[PDB]
Amino acid sequence: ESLDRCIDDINRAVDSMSTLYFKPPGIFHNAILQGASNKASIRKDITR
Amino acid sequence: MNANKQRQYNQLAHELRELQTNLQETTKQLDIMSKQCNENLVGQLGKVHGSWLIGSYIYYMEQM
Repeated sequence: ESLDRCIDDINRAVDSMSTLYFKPPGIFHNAILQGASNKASIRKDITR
Repeated sequence: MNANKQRQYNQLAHELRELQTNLQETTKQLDIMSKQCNENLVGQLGKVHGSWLIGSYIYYMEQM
């Protein structure tokens, strides 16, 4: 019973791991990073 | 001495003393205004903001 409820706890925990969502980066993040990534990258971004 | 000119000169003296007091006040206000302009407008706000702007300009010009 207690072992079974701990099994249920582990299942709930791994489920909660699955549902976790880390926010993807936005707009100016990508803009400034690509405009500071590489010389070809900075030129392409300053063009874009 | 003409009494009319006497009263005219007395009025002139009173008005000039009033002028002197007003000019003293003007001098104080202009000193305060100069302090606010030179030390703050350009001395602190202008210098710091210009420094930031030129630094950013140099950074992003070298990153052309």
